[PDB]
Amino acid sequence: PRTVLPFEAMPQHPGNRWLRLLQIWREQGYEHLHLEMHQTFQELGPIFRYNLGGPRMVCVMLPEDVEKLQQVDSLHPCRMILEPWVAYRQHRGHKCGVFLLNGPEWRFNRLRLNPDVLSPKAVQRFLPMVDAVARDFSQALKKKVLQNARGSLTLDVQPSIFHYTIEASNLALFGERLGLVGHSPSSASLNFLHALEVMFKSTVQLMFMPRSLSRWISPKVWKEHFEAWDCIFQYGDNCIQKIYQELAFNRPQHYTGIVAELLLKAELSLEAIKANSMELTAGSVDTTAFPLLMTLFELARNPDVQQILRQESLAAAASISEHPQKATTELPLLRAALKETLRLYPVGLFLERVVSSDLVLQNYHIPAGTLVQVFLYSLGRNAALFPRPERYNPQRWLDIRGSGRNFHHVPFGFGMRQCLGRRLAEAEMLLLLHHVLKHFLVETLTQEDIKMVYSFILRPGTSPLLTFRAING
Amino acid sequence: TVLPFEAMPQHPGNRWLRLLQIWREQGYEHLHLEMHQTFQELGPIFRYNLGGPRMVCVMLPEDVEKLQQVDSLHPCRMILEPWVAYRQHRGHKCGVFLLNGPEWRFNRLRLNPDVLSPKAVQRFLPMVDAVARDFSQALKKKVLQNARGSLTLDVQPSIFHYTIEASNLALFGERLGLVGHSPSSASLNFLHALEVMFKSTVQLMFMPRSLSRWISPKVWKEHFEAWDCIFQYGDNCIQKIYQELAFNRPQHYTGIVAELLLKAELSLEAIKANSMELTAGSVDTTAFPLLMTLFELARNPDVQQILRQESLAAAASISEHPQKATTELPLLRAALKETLRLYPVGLFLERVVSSDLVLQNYHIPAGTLVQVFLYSLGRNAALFPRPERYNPQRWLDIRNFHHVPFGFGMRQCLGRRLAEAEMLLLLHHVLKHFLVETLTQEDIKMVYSFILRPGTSPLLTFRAIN
Amino acid sequence: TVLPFEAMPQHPGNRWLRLLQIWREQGYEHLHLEMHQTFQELGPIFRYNLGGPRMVCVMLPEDVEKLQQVDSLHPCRMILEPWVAYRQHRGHKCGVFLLNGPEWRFNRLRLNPDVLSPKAVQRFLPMVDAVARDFSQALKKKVLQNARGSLTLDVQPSIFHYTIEASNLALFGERLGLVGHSPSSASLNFLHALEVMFKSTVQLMFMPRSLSRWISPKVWKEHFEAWDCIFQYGDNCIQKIYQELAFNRPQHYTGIVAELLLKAELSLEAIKANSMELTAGSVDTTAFPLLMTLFELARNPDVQQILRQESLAAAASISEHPQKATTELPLLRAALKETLRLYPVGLFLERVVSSDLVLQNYHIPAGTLVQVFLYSLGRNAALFPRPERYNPQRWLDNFHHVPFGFGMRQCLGRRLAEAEMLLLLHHVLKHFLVETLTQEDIKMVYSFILRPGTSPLLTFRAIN
Ligand code: HEC
Ligand code: HEC
Ligand code: HEC
Ligand SMILES: Cn1cc(C(=O)N2CC(Oc3cncc(N4C(=O)c5ccc(Cl)cc5C4(C)C)c3)C2)cn1
Ligand SMILES: Cn1cc(C(=O)N2CC(Oc3cncc(N4C(=O)c5ccc(Cl)cc5C4(C)C)c3)C2)cn1
Ligand SMILES: Cn1cc(C(=O)N2CC(Oc3cncc(N4C(=O)c5ccc(Cl)cc5C4(C)C)c3)C2)cn1
Repeated sequence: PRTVLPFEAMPQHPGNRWLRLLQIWREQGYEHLHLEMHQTFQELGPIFRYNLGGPRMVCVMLPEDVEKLQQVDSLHPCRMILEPWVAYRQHRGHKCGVFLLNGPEWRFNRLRLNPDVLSPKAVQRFLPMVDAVARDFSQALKKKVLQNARGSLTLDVQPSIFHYTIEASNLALFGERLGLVGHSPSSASLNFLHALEVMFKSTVQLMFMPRSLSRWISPKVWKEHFEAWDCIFQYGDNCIQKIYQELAFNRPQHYTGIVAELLLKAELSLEAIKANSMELTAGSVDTTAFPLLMTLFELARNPDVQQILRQESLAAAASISEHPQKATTELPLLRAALKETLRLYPVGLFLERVVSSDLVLQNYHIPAGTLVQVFLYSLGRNAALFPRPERYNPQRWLDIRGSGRNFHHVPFGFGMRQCLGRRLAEAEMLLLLHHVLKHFLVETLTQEDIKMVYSFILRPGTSPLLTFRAING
Repeated sequence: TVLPFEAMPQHPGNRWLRLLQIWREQGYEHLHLEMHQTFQELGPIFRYNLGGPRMVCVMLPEDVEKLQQVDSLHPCRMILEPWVAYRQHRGHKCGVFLLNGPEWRFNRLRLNPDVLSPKAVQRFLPMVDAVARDFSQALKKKVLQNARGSLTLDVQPSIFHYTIEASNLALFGERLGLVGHSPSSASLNFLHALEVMFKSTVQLMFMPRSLSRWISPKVWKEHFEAWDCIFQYGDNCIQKIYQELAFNRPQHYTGIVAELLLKAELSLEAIKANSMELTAGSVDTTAFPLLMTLFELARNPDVQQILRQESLAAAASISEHPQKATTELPLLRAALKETLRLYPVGLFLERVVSSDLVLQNYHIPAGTLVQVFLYSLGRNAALFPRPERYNPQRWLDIRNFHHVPFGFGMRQCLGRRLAEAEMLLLLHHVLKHFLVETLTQEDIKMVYSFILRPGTSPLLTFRAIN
Repeated sequence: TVLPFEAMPQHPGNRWLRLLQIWREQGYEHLHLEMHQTFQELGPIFRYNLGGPRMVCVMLPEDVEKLQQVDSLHPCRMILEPWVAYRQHRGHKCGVFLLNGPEWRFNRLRLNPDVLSPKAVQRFLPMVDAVARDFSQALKKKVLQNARGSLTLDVQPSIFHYTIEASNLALFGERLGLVGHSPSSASLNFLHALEVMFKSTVQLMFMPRSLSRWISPKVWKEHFEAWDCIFQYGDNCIQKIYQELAFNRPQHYTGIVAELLLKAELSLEAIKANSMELTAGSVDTTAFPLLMTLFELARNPDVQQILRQESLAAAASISEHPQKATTELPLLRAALKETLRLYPVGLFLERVVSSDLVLQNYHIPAGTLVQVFLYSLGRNAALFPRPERYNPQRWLDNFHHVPFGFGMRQCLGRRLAEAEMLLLLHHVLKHFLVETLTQEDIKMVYSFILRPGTSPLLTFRAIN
């Protein structure tokens, strides 16, 4: 006859919003947030409350509490809206994308976005496009590799992977090749990458304090943040202005990208398409690129795992060449290697929901209005949910059909508000890795675990030196 | 009966208020719209208060006819003091634009056979054609890599690198590798140097050296630093061809400047001066009406398709004989006449008249500067029916002096024929492979910065024809 | 009757006036002309007032022959204090140039078989040849696009990117893609780092650590920042090959450094140190006499055509077997000897003598620094008739040719530099005529190495 306890009975985080914000001002970031939160779960248990003074905040981990959170997902799930991002759009007179929307406005936008961005039918249309970029990546790498006497190229792949994600995402969204794969990076691509870096750095700085504090504590950080958005929006509008003009004179019969479908359907206003198209263009660069580099590293660290994946990719090489759409079903262990990477290195770190109805999490009453934050780092590294958590084991995802481990894999979220660019990111990662495995051996002397850094998204601190050795002629 | 010079409507402006506005705004970007409004208010003729020197402003072709008859064996122009100041300073000879009297005529008569003449045009036409061919080829390559089989972009950077490439090949017989590749540091710094020099020319153009030396001392340094980059690029070209020709005198045609150096009718210093005037002079002037033709064809698809049909039928004869492009493409030649009617890069035709004359029944004395305004002339509804209508056919239906964007007589633009060939051939190869399109259906705001240039470059879609 | 050390003519200038001009002018650009004048006015031998330490300046090959006879098992060099200072600071081992005694001999004998030896030269010769072939091929492409079938340019940037490419391929078996393409940020920053290091070497060289600490404190930072860039580029090179070889030991030849790492006769730290000396050392040194050969051939068309006829006849055998380039081209090898006679990159040969010796009938005691001046030596009218004449034939008609030094301590990159020069020149002569109106001698500038002040405008005219 176990009694449900009140919200206040919950272990409280030893910290405070004030020390945190002064420290964030001093250090100009919160690079150690994941290790601070991870330690607190190791000390306080699977559930703890954060003292935001007035607002209630619950920190959870464990699929257990994710299932219950999905149960309370209303027809309009809520998320703690990102004030500095909203501040920019309100300033320059822009509409908000799905991520920065809540309530009916979010649902209207999402339902018109899902069929052309997330849906399986859409994935079958852009899969061959993404495949062509992935094919061009390995073929350019092969060209560089064969010019060296040892038939291998040792390098920092990070710059190439970013220019791959920019190229593949541009082709999938707009049906336009930027010429960044296999060539020198452009001023446009480098300034965009840098603008995204500055935007996230300044997001972390203006994030954990009210506009009443950040207006005088960090006035320079606001200008810095808005200048970063000015560059992000310059690049993004250039994209949309090109496709909008092209489609105005000729409505193509064939598939020419995601955004072409949205503009042709005209279910959303030009302003709403512009807003959501901006979220997709900018959003697909830093997010897909970091777990891709981590998969390449983890495979260079685990040659045993790498060779299992290579054998799969080489056997299924023929069918995928004919129908690139087969890559989804034909490569289970490579799909599972991405699940393993997103467990160890979750680039999204948290799943947040301002809960709309009272609920019970870990025998504590969580009232309506509480912001429930699921910590994907602690959830993934938990030894009880994942045996030998530190082991890179893609096999742990194969025979879990009826293991009740449905909520073990949540790096893209859950329900209606789950990541829109989930399917596009997965396709970009699968296909790059498939074509790399077919032609090269990934190697490294850097066996040491990479220190992750929190800069809005969980990114590695250092990029390791990866050797790409040619297999065949 | 005959009205005095003073009886003329006078411009409401001031020789000082304009001088201070140029000081404050660092340019006179709206000069064309200011002059156009004044003709709409004061009539076809008005005088400008220069506070001593006489200045007349005209806009009629009957006055353009009166001005050519009073042109001497040595036509006179108001010499550009800041440009002359730089050449005096660094010890350079003056090119045909900055010369007057016998020195101009000696230089011009040795320049015309190799630069302007029809026989010269037949020699560099195949050279220019190769660059134009390489432009569309590179554009096609970029276009075909996109899913919609089209490339929407700001063409302005490409068109400038085309004019630099085509002009370099025509003058020096040297490919710079700017067409279909990434712009070089040399080309970008040259383009920028030209923009500054043009900007700083306007800033010192309307005030005497006596005022501009203490009012705008930084603008003089800025202007001379700009010329230092322009002359650095130009001399590099000259010292390459001069060394190449010193060891081997080629049998075949290897450019305009090669002919001038081989003939040796003009001193090395005179060739250097005029060669500088051709290299620098061909980059911006040709590029602006080319972009305007591309835009005007993207807003007039009806006109564009008429030109395309002409270019596609005459495609074969121009492929075997590029020199046939001149006679085989009349409508496309007339479309350029139409770009220059509405968008005159030269804006004005100036002459310091040598003898008294009577323009619009007003006495214009000798020594009076006569300034023809090409913007207003081309926008006169009586001379050009529906003047704000891109109708290249209006140059075919003809039943004289209506087309003067390059000037008239002996002093007419020395680059007229090379510029025409560069425009005519780029457009021919673009029409054969692409459809030019734009949602920007609004007239571009033109900017005066010594030459009439567009303020904004529109977004042009180049759709592959098949 | 042998005279004492003190009886020798003394250099007129004091060490302090020289030290103050190096402070003021931020270099010693006229050193070669100052030393040349002193040999002209004093004789073939003169001592330098170091205010205690003994220093002898020689210019005759008869004296080189003698300086060699005392060399000993471990020849001693006047160690370059600012270079050693950087290594000691960042915790690096010293390369064979900055080493002395047994440590130098241990390093040298493990380096000679894979860097200097004839068997090694036969292994990297085809590699270097491929880069030289790519250079002329790229130049031909640019040349043929011009109406006069010629390209007039400043070759200096291309020659430097050739030496960087060829040396990288020979040492690491890696193509950087610098030949026939646009220069990279890595290559430009490296070139600039080497320039700043050689300039700040001269600035800190002629004064001790004590004076340079307060006279030129900014110059030390400048010098160490330059080395930081040189070492960044060099470690990137070695980190790549070390990782590649760790997973696969290649059966075929994949460069000089691959052999050193596979043999593992030297410690990783010693390989790192010597590999740094080879990577950085092969850029400026080889590039300056190469540009000087191209210039001297553009002013001597008569000599150029003699070399062209040789290169065109021997074109077939060198195409099949590139390793034949060494023996098949005697006049072209002699043209390099001729360029290094007039324009010696490494102006001096220095030795701190371990035993007493006699030079020009003067007693030179043990401990004495003996500096051979290669500029005056190669400009002596008695050893070389009509010395100003660029005549490679003189080398065909006994210590006369010593631009790489002598004995055990002679230039390690001597045979790699020769191969890089010979082959580039062979492929240029085959396809182009080198021409110039600049018929005036280039003013040389001492910047640790003897480099030209100005790069002339050279026309490369296609033959067919
Ligand atoms: C195409 C752009 C894009 C890419 C690529 C992308 N995302 Fe997202 N993601 C979104 C959008 C849009 C949302 C907003 C969800 C909403 O409110 O509808 C989102 C939301 C999320 C959320 C929170 C969802 C929730 O239920 O709270 C997570 C976690 C997430 N993304 C993780 C990722 C990860 C992991 C990757 C790749 C490694 C990724 N995303 C790549 C567009 C992107
Ligand atoms: C290759 C060089 C070059 C090009 C290209 C060039 N010009 Fe000229 N232009 C000149 C020179 C030189 C003069 C001076 C001629 C003289 O005094 O003998 C000149 C003079 C003029 C004049 C004054 C002529 C007069 O009679 O007063 C006008 C107007 C003119 N150019 C218009 C143009 C236009 C319009 C274009 C292109 C659409 C153009 N020019 C392109 C070299 C050039
Ligand atoms: C691959 C690198 C490399 C290149 C290229 C190179 N050197 Fe050397 N050089 C060295 C090294 C290493 C030493 C040190 C030799 C020692 O201490 O044993 C050296 C030493 C020398 C010495 C002193 C020899 C002595 O006995 O005193 C001279 C002289 C010299 N080099 C001249 C040259 C000249 C001239 C060139 C170019 C034309 C050149 N080097 C190119 C690596 C190089
Ligand atoms: C306490 N805290 C909350 C968060 C948080 O809300 N998120 C989601 C972040 O990761 C993400 C996952 N997917 C896409 C993203 N995006 C981007 O990277 C991006 C860039 C520019 C725009 Cl205009 C929109 C986006 C979106 C939002 C689309 C972020 C992690 C981080 N820390
Ligand atoms: C009240 N006012 C008079 C003018 C005027 O004199 N002109 C002529 C300007 O247009 C032009 C036409 N053709 C060639 C040109 N050139 C250039 O663009 C150019 C650039 C560098 C040099 Cl070193 C020489 C020239 C020349 C002069 C050759 C200009 C318009 C402008 N405003
Ligand atoms: C009174 N004085 C002595 C000298 C002197 O010792 N030398 C040798 C200099 O020329 C040379 C010949 N060969 C190779 C060289 N190198 C370089 O250029 C170089 C550059 C960077 C490094 Cl990390 C090592 C080297 C080495 C040392 C390899 C220099 C001239 C100069 N002035």
